[PDB]
Formats: sequence, C-alpha cells, structure tokens
Amino acid sequence: LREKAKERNPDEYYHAMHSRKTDAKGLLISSRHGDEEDESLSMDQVKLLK
Amino acid sequence: AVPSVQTFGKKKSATAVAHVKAGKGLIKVNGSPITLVEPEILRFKVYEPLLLVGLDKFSNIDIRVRVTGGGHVSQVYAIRQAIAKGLVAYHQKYVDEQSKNELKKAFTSYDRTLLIADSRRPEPK
Amino acid sequence: CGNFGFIGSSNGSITIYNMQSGILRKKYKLHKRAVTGISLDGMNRKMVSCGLDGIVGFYDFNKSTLLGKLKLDAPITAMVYHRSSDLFALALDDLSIVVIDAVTQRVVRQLWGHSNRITAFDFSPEGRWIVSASLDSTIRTWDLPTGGCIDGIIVDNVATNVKFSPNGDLLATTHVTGNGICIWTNRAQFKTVSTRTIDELNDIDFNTYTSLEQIDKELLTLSIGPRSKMNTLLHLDVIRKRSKPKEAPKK
Amino acid sequence: KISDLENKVTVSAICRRRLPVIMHRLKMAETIQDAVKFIEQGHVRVGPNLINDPAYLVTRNMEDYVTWVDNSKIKKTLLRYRNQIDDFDFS
Amino acid sequence: RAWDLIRYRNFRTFTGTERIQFNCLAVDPSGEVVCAGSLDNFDIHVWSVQTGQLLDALSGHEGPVSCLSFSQENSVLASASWDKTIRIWSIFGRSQQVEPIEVYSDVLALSMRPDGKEVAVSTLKGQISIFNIEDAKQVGNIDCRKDIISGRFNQDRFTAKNSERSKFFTTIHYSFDGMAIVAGGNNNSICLYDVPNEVLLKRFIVSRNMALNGTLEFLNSKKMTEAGSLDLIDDAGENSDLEDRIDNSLPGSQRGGDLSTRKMRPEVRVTSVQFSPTANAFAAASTEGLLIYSTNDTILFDPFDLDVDVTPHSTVEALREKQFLNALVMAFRLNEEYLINKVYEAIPIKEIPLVASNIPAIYLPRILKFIGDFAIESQHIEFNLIWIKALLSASGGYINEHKYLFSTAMRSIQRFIVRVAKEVVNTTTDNKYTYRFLVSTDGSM
Amino acid sequence: MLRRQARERREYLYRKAQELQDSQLQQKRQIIKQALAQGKPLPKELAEDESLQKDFRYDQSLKQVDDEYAATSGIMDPRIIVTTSRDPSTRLSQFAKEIKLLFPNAVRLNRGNYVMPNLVDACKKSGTTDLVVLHEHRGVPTSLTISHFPHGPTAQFSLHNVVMRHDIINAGNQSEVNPHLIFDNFTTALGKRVVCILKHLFNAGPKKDSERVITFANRGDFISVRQHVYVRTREGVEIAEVGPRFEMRLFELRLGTLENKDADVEWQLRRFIRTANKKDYL
RNA sequence: UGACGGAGCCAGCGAGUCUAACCUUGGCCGAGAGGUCUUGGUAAUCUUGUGAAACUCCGUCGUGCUGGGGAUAUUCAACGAGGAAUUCCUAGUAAGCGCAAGUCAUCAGCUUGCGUUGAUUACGUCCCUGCCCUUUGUACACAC
RNA sequence: CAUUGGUGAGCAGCGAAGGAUUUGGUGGAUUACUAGCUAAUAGCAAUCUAUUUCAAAGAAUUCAAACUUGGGGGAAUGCCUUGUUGA
RNA sequence: GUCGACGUACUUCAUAGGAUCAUUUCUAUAGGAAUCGUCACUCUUUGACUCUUCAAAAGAGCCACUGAAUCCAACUUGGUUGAU
Repeated sequence: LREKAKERNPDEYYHAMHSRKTDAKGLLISSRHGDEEDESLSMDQVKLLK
Repeated sequence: AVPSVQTFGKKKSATAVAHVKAGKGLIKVNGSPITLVEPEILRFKVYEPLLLVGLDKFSNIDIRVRVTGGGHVSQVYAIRQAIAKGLVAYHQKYVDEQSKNELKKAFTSYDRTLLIADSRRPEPK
Repeated sequence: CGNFGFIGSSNGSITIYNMQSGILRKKYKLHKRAVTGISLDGMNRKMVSCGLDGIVGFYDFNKSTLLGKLKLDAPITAMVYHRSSDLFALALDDLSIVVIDAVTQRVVRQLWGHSNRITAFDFSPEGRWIVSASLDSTIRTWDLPTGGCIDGIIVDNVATNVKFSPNGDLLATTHVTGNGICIWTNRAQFKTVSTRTIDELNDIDFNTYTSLEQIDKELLTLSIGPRSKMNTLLHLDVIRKRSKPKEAPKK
Repeated sequence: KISDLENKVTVSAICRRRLPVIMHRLKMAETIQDAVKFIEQGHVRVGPNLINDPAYLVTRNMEDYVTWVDNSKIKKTLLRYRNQIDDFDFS
Repeated sequence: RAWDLIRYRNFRTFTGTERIQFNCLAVDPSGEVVCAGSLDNFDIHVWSVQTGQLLDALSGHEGPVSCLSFSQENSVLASASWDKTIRIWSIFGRSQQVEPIEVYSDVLALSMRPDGKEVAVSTLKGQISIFNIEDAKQVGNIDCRKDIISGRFNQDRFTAKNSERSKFFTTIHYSFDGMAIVAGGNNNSICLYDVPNEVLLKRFIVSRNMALNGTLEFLNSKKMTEAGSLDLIDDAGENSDLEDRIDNSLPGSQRGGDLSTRKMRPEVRVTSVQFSPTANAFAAASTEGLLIYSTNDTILFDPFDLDVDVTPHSTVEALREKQFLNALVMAFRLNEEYLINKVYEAIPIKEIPLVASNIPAIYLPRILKFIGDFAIESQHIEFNLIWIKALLSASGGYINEHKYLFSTAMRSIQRFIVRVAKEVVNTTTDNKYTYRFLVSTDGSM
Repeated sequence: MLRRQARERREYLYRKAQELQDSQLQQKRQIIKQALAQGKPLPKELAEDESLQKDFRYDQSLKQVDDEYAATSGIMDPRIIVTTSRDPSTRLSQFAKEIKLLFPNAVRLNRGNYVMPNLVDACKKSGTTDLVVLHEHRGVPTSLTISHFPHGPTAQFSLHNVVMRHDIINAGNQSEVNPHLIFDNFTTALGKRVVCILKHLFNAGPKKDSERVITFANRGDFISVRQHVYVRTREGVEIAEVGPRFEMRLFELRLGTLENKDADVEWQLRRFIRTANKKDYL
C-alpha cells in the first residue's frame, strides 16, 4: 500500500469520483446506509412513515 | 447552489483552507472571528489583506478559514495567504476581471508572498 | 480596454461602470450643467470631459485626480476624440470647431465657417481631416494641419450624422429625410487632393516635397537611382559566375 | 536481442504507443474509448500544446508530459474529489 | 553551431554528452559563451565559443528549459522552464549564484530588457509577468488571454470559446526603448502592449486565409452535415493525376516535415516575434511567411505641442525669412515628413552646427530617426553626414546619457555610415591607391 | 522530472527483471554458438525448437562497471554532499570536514531542520551524485551512509577505529590533489560492488605522478581506510600518513536512495544466523 | 532576559493479542505448589494518539553568592558566564525549544528521527596561508 | 454546534391585463450582393420540332503506358520476358 | 593454487495399434448416412433502431417567427354530508 501511494499518478480520472467523496481529513467517506437506498428521505415519505 | 470559492494558504507546515462566498460580510477564522487570531501582535499580518484593498470588497462576501498544522506565525502566514488569494479568486470568478487584476496588482505590490509561497528548498551549493 | 463604460448625465456627473459586471466603479462630479462629451485615452490614462457650461475637464484616470480644467467661450455640444493622435474636437455654440489636444491642454486649431448649428463631425482615420455637417445644409472638410476648409458640399437634406470608417474607405452620412444611410467614398484614397482652401508650393498643397537634385555644388551627391548599381558594376563578373546553372543546358 | 527486430515489431506495438492507449495505461481514462472521447473533446495536452487527434504517437520521454489542460472540467472534478481544488489557479 | 557571416563557414559545432535535442539558445554579449536548453534534459549546456568545449552544465530546473536569454548589459543568464520557474544564474566571476523566482504557471518565452534590469516571462495561464532581476520581485503583469483571437479548427468538436489550444503567447519580445512588448503564439492574433500601463496597444490579425485552420472563430454551419463536416472529407481521388491522388501521410504526425505527410490543414501560428533594431517595425514568423509590420510617418497627422500659429504656411514663411531653427522646430511640432524634409534641405551648410546645437532636447530623437530613415536612400551623402557630424558633436553627451531613447535612432544612423558611405569611401580609396601605383612605378616592356 | 525519474527507474527494473527472466536464451544461444564453432552435436532441447535457430540467424551478432554507474563512469566527474546526522557535535563536524577533504568534488552541508526526503529531492535535482551522511556517538563517529543519487544504491557502513587529523597534531595542510586508489582483496561479487560504489566518488584519471594515495584494504569484512602521501627515493618509497584512518564495515546495501527504506536490499548483515561468523562478505 | 501565582494557545514523526518496577508487614485457604487479600518503604524518560515546550496575557515581589560539629531560646571548601590558545560555521543556515522512536552494524552514561521559533555577517578577493593548473592558441572564422 | 447536505412550510424584497423551465419546426446570417435554362456572340422562358441535316476539320511505331506491391521464403498450374521447334 | 586419465555419480533419448478430418467428388477406404424450386406456426440465438444506468464529457454556436410539454400564480369544478 505504501508503494501504491508512491505511485498514485495524480492525473487519475474515474467516473466514480463524481459520486464518491472525501471528508475533511482527506480519507474516504463510505455511506453506511445502503448504496441502493437514500439516506435522506423525502417529505411525503416522511409523512407516510410518521 | 451558492457561488463559492476555495483556496489554500501554506507556510512551513500550517495549512489554511478558505471558503469565500457571497454574503453579509463576516470573516471567521476557525469559527471565531478574525479579530481573535492570536498571537495578537501579528493580527495585522492577518488584517493586511483587508486593509490593503479596503473593507468595501469584503462588505458583500463572507470568508471562513480552517487552519491546521504549524505554529503561531506559520498559521498567521497561512491565514493571510488564504484570505488574499481567496479574495482574488472570488473577484475573478464572480466579479469582473478588472477588479481581479487590480487586487492582484495591490497584493503583489505589497508582497507576492500573499499569493505565492516560497515552497521547495534548500540549495546544494 | 472594454472594461469601463462612462455615463454623462444632464446634471453634470460622470459615472464609470464596469462593462463585465455592471456595477458602479467611480463617479466624478466636476460639471454643473449637462455633460455632452466623455472620452478617454487609448492607454486608459487620461480622460477628457466636456459639458455645456463650456469647461473641458482633464482628469487622470488611474489616479482619480484632475489634471486641469479649461474654460472655452461657448457651451460645447459634441466631442470627438481622435485617439491615436490624442486630439479631440469640440463643436462649440459659437458655430466653431475647437480642436484641442489632451496632452498639453491647449486650443490648437479653431475652425470657423459654419452658418448654423453643427449637427455632427468626425475625424479622418489618419486624423488629418475633420468632416463636419451643419444645419445650413452643408458638409465641410477641414485640413487641421493647415487649419482651413478643404471641400464643401451643399446637400439638400440636412446631414444629421457624419462618420468616417475606421479605415479610410468610406464616409457615412445620415440625413433628415430618407430611411437609409448615405454612403460616400473618399477619392483621396486613390488620388491625392490639394489642401487648398475653397470659398463660396503646389508640392506643399499636395503634401509632398520632391527632394532636390543636389543642395550645393560644393557637396558630394550620389546618383538618383538604386544604391546597388555601384556594387553590380564593381563585381558583375563574379555575380554572373554565381548566377550560371550548374551544368550546361541541352541545346 | 535483435530477434525483436523481426518478432516483436508489430502494428500492435506501434498502436500501443498511440495517445489514448498511453492515457488508459496512465490511468488517465477508464478505457481506450473514453480516452478517445476525451482527447477528441480537447482535454489532453502533451507539453504545453493541446493535442486533438487520437492517432498521436507518444514516445518514452514524451509521455512524461501527458496531462490535462488547465481549466479542464475533468481536472476540476478530480481535484474536487480529493478537495484539493484551489480556485486561485482556476482549478 | 556557429556561422561566420563573412566567409560563410560553419566554424564551430557544439554537442553535449547526453544526445539531446536543443530547443533554445542564448549567447553572451561579449561572445565568449554560448548557452542552450532542451525540452528533454532539464539542464542548461554552457559552451565556450573560443575553444569548443562544454564549459558547464547548469542544473536546478525540474522541468524542461523552455527559454534562455542573456542580459545584454550586466551579462546574467535568465532561463525559464515548465516547472513554473524563472531562474537567474550569475555565471561569471566566482559567484556560481542561482536565484529562483517562482511563478504561477509553466513558462514559455522569457524575454529580457535592453538594459538588463527586468525580465518579462510569458506563462501558460495567458499572462506576461515582468520581474525586477536584481531584487527578485514582480514589477507588473499583463493579463492577455482575453485579447487573443483563437480560431476554431475544422476537426475539433469544441468551440473556440472553450478551447485551451492557443490562449497564451509562445513568443514575446521587448521593444528597444524597453517600453513595449510584442507577442505571438499558436493563435492568429499578435498583440503589443506598453509595459508601464500594461494595456493593449494594438492587436493584429495575422491571417484571414480560410485555407489555414485556426482562422475562423465561427465555422459555417452549412458545411456541417449529418456525418461530419464537409471539409474533413478528402476529395483527393477526384484529382486528374496520380501524384496528388496519392496519400502518403503517416497517421499521427504533427509538426514533422513535408506538408503532404500530416493530413490536416496547416494551422495558423506565429513562432517568433522580434522588433527591428533600427526602424520601428516588427517581424513575425507566421505560417504564411515573415510578416513585417511597420509604421510610416507619411500618413497619420500626429503633432507635438503645436499651437494655432504653427502651420505649414507659417513654417515656409519662417523658412523664406530664414529663421532656420524656428522653421525646423515648427516642422517638428507639425511632425509632417514633407515639411521636415523641406526645411532640412533648405538649411545651408554654413549654419548646420548652429541649428544642430540649438535643437531642443525633446526634438533630438525625431531629427535622428528622420536622418536615419532619410539617409538610407537619399543621395545627399555629404549633407547627411554633415548633419550627423553636427548633431553628434553638439549633443552627443545627451545621447550617451540617454542610450535607450536613441538606441534605434543611432543604430539606423550607423546603418547609413557603414552601408553606403563606407562602400563609397572604399571605392575612392581603391581608386587613389591604383592611381598611385599605376603612375608611380615602372611599366617598360 | 519527478515523473521522468520514477518511470525511468520503473523501466530499468523492468529491463532487469526481463534480463534475469530471459537469461536462459543467452546461455543456450551460447551453446549453439560453440556448437557451430566446434562441430559438435546439439542437445535435444536445443535441437527440436525451430524458433530459436531462426532467431539465431538474427542473434549471431550479439556479445567492470555496473548498471547504476555504467552510464557516466569516466564521462563525468562526481559531485558529493557530506552532511552530518542532525544537531551534530563538534567532533562530528570536524570529521565531516575531514571526509569532505578526503573526497575531491565534495562539499559539506550544514544539517539541521533538513528532512531527508526533500534533502534527497534537492540534491537529485540540483545535480549532485553522492550523499555521505555521518553519524556519531558522543564525538566518536559511528556510521557513514553513501547514497548514489539517480535512484542508485545506498551502502551503509559502521566506522570503528577512528583517529582524526584534527585530533593528532598540526602536521600541516592536506594535499587535495586527485589521489590514486588501492583496493586490497575485494574478491567476491559483493566486493566488486562495494569497490564500484566507493570508487565512483573519486575523479577519473589522476596524474601518474599524483603524490597522494588512499587505500581501502579489506581485512575480513573490515575495510581499513588510510590515506598516504609518498615520495619515491633511491632505494624504496617513503610513505607518510596524512588524514583520517578508520575501519568501515558494510552492514547494509540497498537499491534505492536514502529516503524510503522500501528499496530492495541487495545485501545486509545477517548477524544472528547459525553460520554467521564462518564466512566473509557473508 | 529574574522569581512566585493563574490563564489562552499552536505541531509533525510513532500503532506486532503488543509496553513493561523492586523490597516488605500480616490475615485466610491449601497436603504442597501456591492462591487471594492486606500493608509500609524505595525507584520512575509513565502507560499508544488527547497533549509539546519556547511563546502570549493577567496579578505579586524586587535585584551586593555559599558550609558544618561550638554557642542563646558570629568565624576556617567550591562558584556570579570561564585565560592563553584552539575548532567549526553562510538561509529555513547558527542558535533556542520540546515530542517521539530505538529498525540484524552502532547507540540507551545515549543514538536517530520529528516538528516549533529563527537571525547577525561574507557572498568580494587572491593581499596573507596554502592547494591546484598552464606556459605552441589549435579548435575553423573575426579579433587579440 | 456546523452543513458551503436533500426535501419542504413560509416571510421581507422585486413585481404594468401574469412568471419560470424545457423542447419540436421553419426562416435569416455563419466569405464580399452582377438574375433562370439551353445545343450560347444568341435563343427560350407557352416549346423545340416539320432546317438539326450536309460540308469541313479531326487518327504519334506513344502500334508506350500499375510512378499505385506490408515482411521472409517459394511459385506445380498460371502470368511476364527471352530464346526455340513446327507451320 | 590448473588442466588430463581412471573410478564414481547424475541427466536425456524409445515408439506401436486404430479411428477421424484435411483434394470446390475422391487423403485410398467400398462394412458408410445424407441429391426434393416454401406454404405456415412456435421456440431460440444475434445485430441494429429509440430511450437510458454505472457516469460523466462536449455541444456548427446567433437572432427571429411559430407549435408543444411541465411547475407556479389566477380562475372554474368536486370536496369535512369526506379531497389525498
């Protein structure tokens, strides 16, 4: 892993770096809910659940 | 949704991220205001991006700076660099290019280390 | 530069806006009656304003100072700034055209002859002439080097607008009647016209000086011809030996 | 070995030296068709000057300078993915 | 390699030790040392010219050395490279001193003031930054990427507004009074600025040929069909004979040789700009040729503090009344070429030095540059040399303490002395000596 | 030049892996070369492969300093930095002075607040070739590390019987002429590797009458380093001792610069193995 | 440039199921091994992450050195920035400051890292002390 | 306590018989404007035909023509060139 | 410390029976099986076509006229005797 960090090549574009994002310290945010769900649900969904 | 701009200011190991967006005029370093930045003798080193160009540039935008690393004087140099080049980048992107390069001319006439750090060193003689 | 636009109001105040972002940058308050002409240098360094109180103000533009103020003898109706030669012309109310340079702030020509109000005027693109048009149904051309009137046209409709092309190709006039734009071509783009005054040293009237053959009999003087004739004469053997082809042609 | 001058010299080797294949091996695009689309859209410069056609052959010393143009949206989104985007130098 | 322009011989050839290809050079003023930089080596190669050896390899750039220039006065080397850095090397005399100035983006085309005080670099952002050399801090920059005409190519699928192909200058050059910069790049605009005010003086469209590629910013939408543009269709097999039905263009070739071997239209670009050292012009190496742009004083009435009593009529009355100095300064305030020529020829030889001593100092570069551009082709050789002798004797200390004002008016004068007058003097000298031989010696048998 | 040097080291170790992988074809091509030379029959494995012989038609025209030093051996003079550990004592500063006087084309760099990554980067883009980092123990210098910079090797030594020229007497000034070298019984391949490392930091081609000499004499993995001047008499040759003497022992030799310690080790001192003290250049 | 007494604050290294005292006083259980509880003394760069110190601020003092047996409920060892000489040193450098680690050699009577704060003076010269090089210009013009 | 995150509920402000977003089609520009057709010194354009035919001119031993082939090896039968036998 | 002889030890090398395919019929064998001018239906495989996801990127650009779709406001209708 240290060698891969030495050979990152910073001109590395993927299409998944639109959806995936990064916290303040620089590490990877992994959403602990789903990735087939949504974490925030809409107002009418909240109306039905409540 | 808002016009916003992010810049970076660095000295030795301090680093400061400044987000500038349109607002009411509040300048906040690490959550606290800019008028609390210790060691209090370099508070004018932090202030000179404001006093070099006037507060009427800052009357319509709000800046926030997050400063990690470094020491006291490296953190005030990171703060002033982040504020200066953040004001320049905001006036580039969302105000006119004439005020952009007027700001660049004023900061570069004071010291261009507000905008470009001295980064990679030494010299092997 | 395209960055700045200048507005001159009827209460005598110049406001300077940015053309990109549309906001007020500066605001000069010199005149008290209506500002009828604003212009600026080709280097964005000195601006010149003229109001119908008859003062031409000269401001520095980068610094916001004024460089001076010159009081003319009539209210000024229109300014045209020739920007390469830094000479601007004013149509005064006393039916004269005052040509004044912005560098040293002097009246340098004053053209008289119009009988009614000057509707329009414009500089030549080389800045040698100024063509004006006025309510006496006339269009005049002034050679401001010599300061006199070169040509005059009595045209039946009053010409309300006169503009030169930014090359020396065309004059465009605009009259009181007629929905179009009348277009003229200057014949002095193909020939040379005499700057000799109309009313109602031929080389100096045609702006030439044919250089005389020798200035003094005790002065050495080369030939009137190409300079290379001496070298061709002195080395025409080796030049032709150079110029031969590398092998003999097949006859 | 000099048997490379008969065996290993090959249209596929000259084709692996083309600009989208260099790109895809440098991880600069996820596939060769994506690399073709990006350098057709005018995102990729070698050295200072923008390269616009796919067939451009990139030698060994000249593949150190294959980058994106500045003010690229792709450069902006990789910098903002790692939120190292500094808007002072436009990206 | 070095070329004698007398005997037409390549007398010197300098190679390195590493087999690299050189992209820019810079010579000493006192031409002991040549210097050259590559785009694949990151070093600068320093050769002596007297001996042939490799004197030094300067190292310290971490990017390909794009441009080199020696300061013409104090002889300090300035290199600038794609690691976003201009660097100043004190080579001569025990220093081995290096001063690196960082800059915002990667540099292509550094240029150097005629007095060696400042250096102007062009960057890939689109800017021209100007730095003080001795105190390594930026004096001022021009933001040039919005007054650049970048056309749209035929093959590319992105507009000329959003293109990043040519919105920067790959070649810049100072004027010889140090006050202006001409600049060109891979675009069809060349722009010149005045560096005190950092404002565009004038922009020149270098081509309107639609046969070149990057000329039109907006392409005719009639030519864009349901499959491709109609100008990328090769109609080369509709040709009357084989030698232009032939396609021998190997595929991914850009900037090789032999225009048949590239398959695209030739793009429009300026590769080098330079100002003229003697007369108020510049040359630009475009794709169409060496475009030479020059002013001339025959047109453009541009006076210098005339008043209402300053007139061609007034000037010839002062000439007829033989106030010769007043006629000369009236013609200078008119700044009219025919009037200056008329007064200049009407002043007699008896009082050239009185007039030339009483010329005011603001009209000195005007009379010097007039005498230069007149005397190159005028026949009055002794008259022009009398005027030059009177001006250099009467006011030749003002010239020496204001070098860069008369730096292009004095180079135009010694373009007249060594190029027509010295050739004539050589001919009369050879005639004198052949006479002395042919009559002084013994021809008997 | 970051990307160029990274990909250049990548291509070099790719070529080295490809050489050790396809080095069997070199020796079996050698077998069929000498089979053509003396007309002796060829083995079954080299007799039934048809592709190797029709490559041998092409390959019949095929045919000291090693891979890191081979490109610029005698072409270019070295350039050495000598630096101490960090916050050094005065006797280590005297020793670093003595080592920078030992090696010609060496300068000395003050050490304090220099991180070793950006120190290595500053050296290998300012164009230096070797770095000598010296470590002490209460004055007594205990180690020196030599790093050859265009991704070359680092040899780490300990120093053992150190007597210093500053410590002895005012015997005068040094010579600083390009010396002659002496290497005594460096016999193994590690011995030739250490010789090439230790001697490509001297200038190529001294004078034939250059009157100072410096010897690296191996005595059971303890390289005695002495430096002598001489003047040849009528009966022998008279040796005077000048400059420092020590014994260096190689304990590590790896294949990268100083900064990483992720480099592949070519050799390092197995101390606690069962047969440790039984062989030399172990 | 101090001494007390509070307060604000700012790092970068470092993550092996691995990291860590000693000597006693006694009670109870047990066949014994021992277990568990209890107890005083000595030693200590603590223990894995949070945190540094120099620094900054706020109250208070007020600048002429050290000894044991004698004597009541004074006087007999060193030392207040270190002589002659001597060594090293040119920018994130000298120096101040703390914090971690402990990597097959070396080191814990310490060694190596890591950040924090950060200058003065040279940046010329061969005059002195030395060391080196050359003494046909060769290499192609021009010039010397 | 931050969201410089999503979804909503609302104010102030802006605010002329409404506002916003998205999209299909057509027309005009995207180079500098001398008119359509044909068998063209003129006809036609409502039509070329029942004059559209004759005459003249007009034919290189160039009776030569792949400047057009991915590399190595070969070419039974072809094909090319040269000679040859028989007519 | 070098190469020969002897001795020792080690490595490698066999290639036979039968079937099938390979000749625009026929691989040499009679022990084998195939010669038909389309009508429809079902199931299956594939490729385009349009739209789209991972998942973006770039828009041959401007202006006018005309049609459409959606979200608000406004009006109308149904609606707590019950809308969603």
